[PDB]
Amino acid sequence: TNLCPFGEVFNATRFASVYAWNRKRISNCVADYSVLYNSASFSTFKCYGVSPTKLNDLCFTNVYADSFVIRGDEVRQIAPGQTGKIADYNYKLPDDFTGCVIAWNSNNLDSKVGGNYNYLYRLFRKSNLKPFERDISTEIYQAGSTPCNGVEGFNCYFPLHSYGFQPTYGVGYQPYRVVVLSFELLHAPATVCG
Amino acid sequence: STIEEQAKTFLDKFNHEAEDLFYQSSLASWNYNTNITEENVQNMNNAGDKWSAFLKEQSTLAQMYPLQEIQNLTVKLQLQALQQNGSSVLSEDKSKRLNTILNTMSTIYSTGKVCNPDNPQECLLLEPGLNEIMANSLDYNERLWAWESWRSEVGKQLRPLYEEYVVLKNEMARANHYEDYGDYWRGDYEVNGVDGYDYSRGQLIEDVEHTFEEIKPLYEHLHAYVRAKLMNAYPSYISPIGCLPAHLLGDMWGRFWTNLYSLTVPFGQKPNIDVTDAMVDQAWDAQRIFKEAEKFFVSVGLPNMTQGFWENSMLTDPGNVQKAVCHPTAWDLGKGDFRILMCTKVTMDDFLTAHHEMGHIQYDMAYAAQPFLLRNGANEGFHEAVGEIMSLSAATPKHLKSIGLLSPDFQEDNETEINFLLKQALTIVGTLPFTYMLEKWRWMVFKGEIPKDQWMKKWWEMKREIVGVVEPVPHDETYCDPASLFHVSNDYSFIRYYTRTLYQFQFQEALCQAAKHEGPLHKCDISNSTEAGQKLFNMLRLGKSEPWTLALENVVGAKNMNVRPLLNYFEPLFTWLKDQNKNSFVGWSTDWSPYAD
Ligand SMILES: *[C@@H]1O[C@H](CO)[C@@H](O)[C@H](O)[C@H]1NC(C)=O
Ligand SMILES: *[C@@H]1O[C@H](CO)[C@@H](O)[C@H](O)[C@H]1NC(C)=O
Ligand SMILES: *[C@@H]1O[C@H](CO)[C@@H](O)[C@H](O)[C@H]1NC(C)=O
Ligand SMILES: *[C@@H]1O[C@H](CO)[C@@H](O)[C@H](O)[C@H]1NC(C)=O
Ligand SMILES: *[C@@H]1O[C@H](CO)[C@@H](O)[C@H](O)[C@H]1NC(C)=O
Repeated sequence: TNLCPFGEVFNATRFASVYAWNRKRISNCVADYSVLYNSASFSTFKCYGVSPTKLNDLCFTNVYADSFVIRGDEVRQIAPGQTGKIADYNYKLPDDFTGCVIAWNSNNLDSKVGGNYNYLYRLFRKSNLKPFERDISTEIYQAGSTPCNGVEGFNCYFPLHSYGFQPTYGVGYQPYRVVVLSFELLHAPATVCG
Repeated sequence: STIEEQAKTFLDKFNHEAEDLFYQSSLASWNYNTNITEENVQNMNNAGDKWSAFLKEQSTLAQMYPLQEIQNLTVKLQLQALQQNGSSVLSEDKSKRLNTILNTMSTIYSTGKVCNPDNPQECLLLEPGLNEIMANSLDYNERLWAWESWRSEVGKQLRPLYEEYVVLKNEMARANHYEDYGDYWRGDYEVNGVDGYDYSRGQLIEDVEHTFEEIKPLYEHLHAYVRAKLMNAYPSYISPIGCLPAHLLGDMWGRFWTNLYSLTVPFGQKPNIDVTDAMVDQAWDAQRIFKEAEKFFVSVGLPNMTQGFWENSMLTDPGNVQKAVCHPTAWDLGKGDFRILMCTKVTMDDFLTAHHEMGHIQYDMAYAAQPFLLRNGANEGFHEAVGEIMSLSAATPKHLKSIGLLSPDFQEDNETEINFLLKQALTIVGTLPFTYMLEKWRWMVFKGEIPKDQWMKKWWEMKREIVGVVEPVPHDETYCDPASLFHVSNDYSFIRYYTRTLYQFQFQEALCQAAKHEGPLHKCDISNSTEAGQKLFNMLRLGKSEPWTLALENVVGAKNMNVRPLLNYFEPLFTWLKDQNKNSFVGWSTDWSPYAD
């Protein structure tokens, strides 16, 4: 009966960086995606599997809302069947995706002259991520054969690097806040619909 | 595990470092360039030193990667450009000696000044004093005085300085397995490791001498015509067979000949084409000029300027409140920021310079996808060529009428087109002998093919044999008259202008032939023909991730610099000069002198 809390997640004031993409669970509520679809504020709105209208009158067991910030160009990499730094090392979308992808420009807040260095992304990794796996480690990267034991240097690299967000960036480099939704159906009753 | 993947990882870190640091440096330099104060100088110099120190440290750290162990030619090109330590290889005392002599020469040239024997307190920097003196004053003695005075004041100073600089730079080049500094510069065109597209550094010299040999007739007839006109202007000074005295070349050295136009225009009663009045009478301002050039570039299918350019750039002089040194420049601040810095005075010349700089901006927008080290021209000459072709394609009378900015009934005729082509050939065809002569002299100097105490003796020789120039005053070995120039004194490569000029007309003719234009090449316009647009974009989007010969054949279908498009473009002018020259001797003797008569 009570409304789903899309408010506190969709436009709060501080999003989590991509490598620690903030996940939130949605259940036991009624959802109204119509304001979302007709908002016309998001400069990127795409998804795969359900119609933006029909999803309003459908019932699901649990919903998951991932949220983070990325660069402009790289927003395309959030899609089943892409590859790249965000799809390789930082986030994974399974090709059997079920949710939706919402992306809106964020040059409003997330950037400030002198560079906003609070947003990070994982630049190197030994292997590519699995679907919906999040890695927060920061162990120095063994680029060579000699182990490093936690030191920066030749063939020993730091695995996190900071987005140099500024307000004077092109459209492909101004930040972009992104929310990705997924639904799942199980044996239990579908407590999420409206 | 291997060397390839590890160099991959390393460069993948070096990018996301150098991008940020280069943004900081370039943004600080921009803030300085629009608002000249002390604190901006501070921020700019600190950020620039930080960036340069990062670059040096990264070069040193990168030389630990074995080059020949690399196959993927992108990684090999980036590693080659990065690992070249350069001046960082000398002994530190020698490095400080280099910086010392460089700063002395640069500052001496940037502040040197001259005045007549009558008022030792009323005197001028070259710009704009000696500039306008050589540019508009028609007094023979005045111009000769300016000539000898500027050739004596900075020349004798930098002469031994330039000797020492040549020595130290030869050492710097030989340190990194480059036979001399000339070869170091030529190492920009060098291409290896690609079958059917390799290019050796001496192959460049061969090609340049070749192309100049074929251009020689056009320039010789141009010089004959101009000598005839100047004899009609200064008969008591020029020989009907002797070379042209340099101090009449509409400039202190003759980099261009533009200022001779009014002095040599054939049909001096013809109203020249100029839309200045037509521009102002329609309330044309900065925003309008640049919107028009942007609409041009959209016409041929290239993408249009992102909003950042309209918001951030400086199109209009910032009044008298704050000052800026607005030589018209285009800035790629990286990370998707493009700007233009220009004090646009509403004229025609500026309506062309706007197209030129916006073409630079288009070329930079094209290859924002290539990794950092490749975000540049394919060679040191593609940028200015891609710039110039747009200006010459949008300066045509047909295009001018197309935007209504010209009276639709202005009638093209032989007279106006000969005037237009003479303007062009005085701008472009005049500068090629000068560029080639100077670069060849500097190469020969660096190769040790000349004793030092003989430099000047050889220098004016080549002009006497190439550019038809003769000095009105005997200059001895204490001068270093070439040093009196910007690029000579500031140590810049100078053949990029030759390569720009020739690639310009290759590109222009290929693009027109892609637009199915019928008629003379000069009246061609590329507008509304998306075919030429895509044909050019297929070369733009590469950067330097490919050998320049490959990107050149992607457009002109040739594999080398080739003059034939130039001669094609100038054919009507060449015929007209052949008619006009039947009454004058073409060529020059090498013994006639203005001072030893
Ligand atoms: C949150 O506020 C922003 C800014 O007005 C708006 O774009 C967005 O649509 C809002 N969220 C929802 C769910 O409408
Ligand atoms: C120019 O620089 C000065 C010194 O920092 C600054 O006070 C001024 O605001 C700048 N000009 C503009 C238009 O911001
Ligand atoms: C060379 O490396 C780039 C990425 O740096 C890659 O896209 C390209 O495929 C590589 N070349 C070959 C022949 O695999
Ligand atoms: C560039 O041209 C396209 C043509 O479809 C247009 O949609 C777009 O708005 C133009 N860009 C700008 C910044 O106006
Ligand atoms: C280009 O096409 C537009 C629209 O078709 C037209 O208004 C303009 O005059 C054309 N310009 C040229 C140079 O063909």
